[PDB]
Amino acid sequence: PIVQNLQGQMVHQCISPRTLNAWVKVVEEKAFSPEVIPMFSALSCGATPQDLNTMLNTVGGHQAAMQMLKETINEEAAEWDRLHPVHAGPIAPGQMREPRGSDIAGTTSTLQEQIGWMTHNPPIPVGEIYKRWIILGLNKIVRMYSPTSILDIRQGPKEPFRDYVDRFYKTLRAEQASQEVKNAATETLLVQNANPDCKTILKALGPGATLEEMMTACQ
Amino acid sequence: PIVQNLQGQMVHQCISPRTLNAWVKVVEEKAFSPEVIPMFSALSCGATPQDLNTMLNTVGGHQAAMQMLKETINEEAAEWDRLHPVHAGPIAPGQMREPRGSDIAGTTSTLQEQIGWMTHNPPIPVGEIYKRWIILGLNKIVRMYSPTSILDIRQGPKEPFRDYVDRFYKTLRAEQASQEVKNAATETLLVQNANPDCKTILKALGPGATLEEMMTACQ
Amino acid sequence: PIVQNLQGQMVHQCISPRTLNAWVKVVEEKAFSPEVIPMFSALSCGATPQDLNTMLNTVGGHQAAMQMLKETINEEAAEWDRLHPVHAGPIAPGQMREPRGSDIAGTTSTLQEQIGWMTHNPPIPVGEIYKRWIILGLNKIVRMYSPTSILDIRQGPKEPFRDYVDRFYKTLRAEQASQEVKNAATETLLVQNANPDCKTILKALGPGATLEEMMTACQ
Amino acid sequence: PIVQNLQGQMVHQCISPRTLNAWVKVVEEKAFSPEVIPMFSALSCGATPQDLNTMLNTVGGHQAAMQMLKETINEEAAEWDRLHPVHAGPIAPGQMREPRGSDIAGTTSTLQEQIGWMTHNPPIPVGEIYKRWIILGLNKIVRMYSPTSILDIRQGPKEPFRDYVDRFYKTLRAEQASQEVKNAATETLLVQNANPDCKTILKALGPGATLEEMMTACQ
Amino acid sequence: PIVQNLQGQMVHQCISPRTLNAWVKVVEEKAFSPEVIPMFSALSCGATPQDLNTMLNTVGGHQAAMQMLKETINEEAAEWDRLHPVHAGPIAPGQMREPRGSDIAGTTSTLQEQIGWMTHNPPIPVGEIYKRWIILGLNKIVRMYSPTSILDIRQGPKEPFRDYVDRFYKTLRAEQASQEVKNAATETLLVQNANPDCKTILKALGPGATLEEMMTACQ
Amino acid sequence: PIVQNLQGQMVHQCISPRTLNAWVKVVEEKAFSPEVIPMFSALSCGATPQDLNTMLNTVGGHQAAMQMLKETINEEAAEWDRLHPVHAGPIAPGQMREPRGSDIAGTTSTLQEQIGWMTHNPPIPVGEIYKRWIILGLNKIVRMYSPTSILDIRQGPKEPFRDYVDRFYKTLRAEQASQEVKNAATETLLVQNANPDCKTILKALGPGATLEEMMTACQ
Ligand SMILES: Nc1cccc2c1[nH]c(=O)n2Cc1ccccc1
Ligand SMILES: Nc1cccc2c1[nH]c(=O)n2Cc1ccccc1
Ligand SMILES: Nc1cccc2c1[nH]c(=O)n2Cc1ccccc1
Ligand SMILES: Nc1cccc2c1[nH]c(=O)n2Cc1ccccc1
Ligand SMILES: Nc1cccc2c1[nH]c(=O)n2Cc1ccccc1
Ligand SMILES: Nc1cccc2c1[nH]c(=O)n2Cc1ccccc1
Repeated sequence: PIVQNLQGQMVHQCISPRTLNAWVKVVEEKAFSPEVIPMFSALSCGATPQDLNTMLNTVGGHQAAMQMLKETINEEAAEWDRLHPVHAGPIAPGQMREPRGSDIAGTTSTLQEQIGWMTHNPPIPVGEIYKRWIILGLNKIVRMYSPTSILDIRQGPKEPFRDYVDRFYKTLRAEQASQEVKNAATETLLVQNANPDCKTILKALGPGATLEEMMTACQ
Repeated sequence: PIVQNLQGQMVHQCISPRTLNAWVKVVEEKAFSPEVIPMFSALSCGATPQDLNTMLNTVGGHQAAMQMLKETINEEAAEWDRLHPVHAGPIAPGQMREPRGSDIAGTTSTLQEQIGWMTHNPPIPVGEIYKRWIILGLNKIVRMYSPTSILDIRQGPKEPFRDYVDRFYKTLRAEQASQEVKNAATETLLVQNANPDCKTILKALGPGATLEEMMTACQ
Repeated sequence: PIVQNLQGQMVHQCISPRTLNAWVKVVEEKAFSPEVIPMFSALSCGATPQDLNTMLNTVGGHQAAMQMLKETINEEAAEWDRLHPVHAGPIAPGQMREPRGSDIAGTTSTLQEQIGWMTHNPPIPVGEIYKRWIILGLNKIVRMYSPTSILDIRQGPKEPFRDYVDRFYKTLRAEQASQEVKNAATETLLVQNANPDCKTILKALGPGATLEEMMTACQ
Repeated sequence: PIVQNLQGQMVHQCISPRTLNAWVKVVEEKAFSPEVIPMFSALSCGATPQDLNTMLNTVGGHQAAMQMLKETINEEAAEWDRLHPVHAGPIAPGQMREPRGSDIAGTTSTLQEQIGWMTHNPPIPVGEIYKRWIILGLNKIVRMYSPTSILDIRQGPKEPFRDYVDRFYKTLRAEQASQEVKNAATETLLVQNANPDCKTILKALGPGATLEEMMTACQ
Repeated sequence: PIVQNLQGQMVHQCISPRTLNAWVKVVEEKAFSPEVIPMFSALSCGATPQDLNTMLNTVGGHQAAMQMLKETINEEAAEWDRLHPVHAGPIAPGQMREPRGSDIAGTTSTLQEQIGWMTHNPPIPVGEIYKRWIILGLNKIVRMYSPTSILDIRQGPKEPFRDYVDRFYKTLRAEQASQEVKNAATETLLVQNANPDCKTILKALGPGATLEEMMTACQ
Repeated sequence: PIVQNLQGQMVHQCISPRTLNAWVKVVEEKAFSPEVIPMFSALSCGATPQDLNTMLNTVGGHQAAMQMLKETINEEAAEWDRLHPVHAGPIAPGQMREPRGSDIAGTTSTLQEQIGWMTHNPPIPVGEIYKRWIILGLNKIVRMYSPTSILDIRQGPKEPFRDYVDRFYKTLRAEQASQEVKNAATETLLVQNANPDCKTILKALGPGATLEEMMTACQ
């Protein structure tokens, strides 16, 4: 990554063994469960595009996903290139060239170029722009590998309300609803899919009810 | 987080793999047992709002809880906004804008804004204000998920006094009594819920007795 | 904690995940065995009162003990207040206020106040004064939870002498005899509680004998 | 490795126990699965040729592979020597000599020479040139130890499409196709080797289809 | 411990959790096997007397040993006091007082005093003088707890020579022979205690033989 | 070890718990398998002679080996003394004395002397000279404890060629052939010891063949 040192300046640091192993192990344990995304974002704090490729490339399984991710990355890089074309031919000697999509993606740029962009004044945050593309791709994968529709999350006749709400919001998170819809489906789909006993209790609460109130009610 | 470096100044540091993993593992092991709160507070030492969201978002289970927590956060942010309204429209070029509730919560503010608030003179401690809101929410969850009323913690006929007192103060901690009540329930509910043999001993001690004295007595 | 940095000055550092976990795990494994006290003292090297509360609060079990400890802390704080009363009302603007017992205990003082006391010239070592109170409490707990009287540690007819001496000094340590008595009980209670065969050997050694000599003798 | 310190300059640092153990354990667990290569590249971030030999030499098994790797290294060193011959005899006192192939490979050069090359202005990046040779060799080994031809990766009659695509791109990665071919084999060999039910679905999609679309289709 | 920092001076550092745990675990695993001594010496690199007591005090078992060790420490402290008496009464204000035996042992000296001695010019290396006393005690314990006399280490009729030599030098190490005797017992007791077949081979080698030669011979 | 700090100079650092434990565990797991040597060399990066003795002394088993190693060390020290005799009697006050063999071996030299040699201008690299002697000894041990002659490594009738080559080069490595012979035994002993089916294939390849080619051929 690029870090600030102890005596004030932005420099390249080797990606740590601890980071490398954390990422590989989180993928092995959690696959594309939605919580792996914030974990990825945090393990790649300060990452250069090289570091991002490193983390992605160290994953051994899930090669269908990694291939979908390449595709998403390619589409963002092409849109980057549409937006910010680079003048071709020879660069002014010893000057910074402008990044193309593939440069931001780390496939046509050196570490040194990526460092120069990232620490320039003003900076071109290539590590952050690439990370956004990756996360975009990753979220598509989370969604795709979500094993259950929220329409099938329904409270069992003797399933504790809490356990049902846990299933419901876990599913919703993977299906990747807006926080409008997570804020919203509470007074609607959550009640509808409650079991008959709990449902009567919830209806009787009246609308406006917080989730806490609903969860107390069906305790 | 924001840390002081080795050569004197406040700077942003990447959240560590060790921290990330510690938090995730404490939740996996202890769920909402009350001791997870001080652990959270300590693992988020120096956290920016981003770091706080990071820790929260890396949790995979307990999505009912995380949704209740969002709700509590929203209520605090709205109260923040009631107290400290921000003038709308365009900000003075290159100046610090004032944080809204959603800014403190990290959903409408960048890392750089959060850093600027936190290291400004005078500072706006957004990481600490958000952390307080989170802990407020978390304590509600602890309480909610407390599996037993203190009224049902009663000493078994051959349950050692110590084990009963352990159950009692563990329950009380989750139900989240004041330290008045933890100081207090000792000369009252603790004795009442003791078994007949120990209860006679405790009554006979007379009032004023410390817990130590009571625990020696019913040894 | 408060540490010296690499370039010479006393500053606050976040309590580490390693420290937090070490303490929690030592309690889980060893409960109130007497060796947990020096471990606590060492894990809380440089601790502020906040850090001390942190470590204590992260403990999930043993809530009878933690409540006894609160009581002991309260008694020391009240004695502190007897000794060092603070003038009430409003403090001189921008000056250091004097710590009360509850300030030293971290319940009525901020982190910033604790830092100011601890790094002032001359310093008020609040972290060390609180730690002493805690250890005082902890030693009472060790003693209380000691499962066996030294009067019941007696050498078995075919128990190796070493194993008996191990039991004896382990018990004595928990019962918390002075080092006079640990130096002393060797030529007396240790011999008395030896088995008949070893006892004859020890008597015949004559008095003055070191423990080494006794342990060689009954090999 | 060679790292930048905290106060601005390039210096030699000891290879860490964590790094040493990570590499050895990745080989033990993953052998020559293709993801071990980016792991190697990242664990050897900043490596001198000595460090590279260290990592390679700490591997206990796979000595056929390590011997093939020596051979590949020898061929690159000889090509280096063809390109960049060094004038023989005695070097100018106290000056930097020019690296030969065996110098870059760490067998005829000291640590101090390697440091001097690597930190000279302008630098001779011997650690990076050797690393490239090693990776060249390693990729040959990955390919060689690939247990299955992509021609034999065919979807089972009730094998989920995702699992088949995972097998397919895992195999392709080891066989080490170009990213043209990974981009390409999608609209061709991937469909051909799909099972009859999924194949009809895919054909009917029409060409142009992304992998995501295909994977949704055969869900 | 006392360490040099990164910017040149000797300062107190907290004993690390890693160190604390390493020591406790080495004792748990290896008890008083002779290799625990160099491990202790190395884990206590730079230790103050406080740190030394810390490590010793964190040990939970082996209290017979720890009591023998106290005794040995007391005897060295008394000899220290015989050699280097301290003038009694009041010390020159703000000056360094002279250490007594109990000061070096950490029982009557503060951390600050120990730091002042250790970093004074010229220094009084109290941490090293105490460590020597401890190791003296520890070696007595190793010897005492050695379970087998070297006179009973004899090669089994089908015990490989190597395994016998391993037993022999392991025993000798615990019994704590001089390196004269370890250099020496090779051409004598090692041969004598060899089995008949190997013994003939060794005799026939003639004297002067290295251990390597003997071990090859009886392969 | 001796390390460069962060602010430019060579200073003594405590050997780390991580290093100490890594070395002990590598010996426990791998004994004298040949890969333990480069691991030792790397874990002792920057070591003083004291550190080298530390690592060696922390090993609990293998005392026959450690005794052979002492002997080898003694022979190198005596050859050192033959080469570089030191003038006896009293040293010039406050000057650096010249190292003897036993000084380099750490048995008659203090830490401070070893530091002075190692950081002098010009330096006497005692840590590196001793390390070379140790490795010399260690390689003799590797060879000695090699359980199988390369003459007995022969391909089984249905043993995959790769597995046989793995056995062959593993054995050769322990027997410690030159890299001439490792480069060489490929077109000769490796083919001879192949099984009849593979042998015909290899002969038919013709000479000049790389190992890769041979391994492909007998796939
Ligand atoms: N494993 C993985 C997943 C996604 C992108 C990746 C990788 N490995 C890489 O090097 N990249 C960058 C890259 C992007 C677009 C097309 C080709 C390669
Ligand atoms: N997992 C979690 C729990 C609580 C708050 C959270 C999260 N994740 C976030 O990003 N936030 C902030 C946020 C607060 C309020 C409403 C929407 C989101
Ligand atoms: N777990 C624990 C044990 C002992 C003291 C503690 C704690 N947690 C705290 O915050 N404190 C300080 C405190 C002291 C006195 C009375 C109330 C609280
Ligand atoms: N284990 C391993 C694999 C590949 C190259 C290696 C090693 N160990 C080394 O020292 N080298 C360098 C070297 C290259 C070429 C020929 C001889 C040795
Ligand atoms: N566990 C242990 C073993 C040896 C010495 C120790 C300890 N704990 C201590 O505090 N000391 C110092 C001390 C030396 C002499 C007599 C009394 C105590
Ligand atoms: N365990 C070990 C193996 C080899 C040499 C060692 C040790 N321990 C030491 O202190 N040394 C140095 C030494 C060399 C020569 C003769 C006597 C001792």
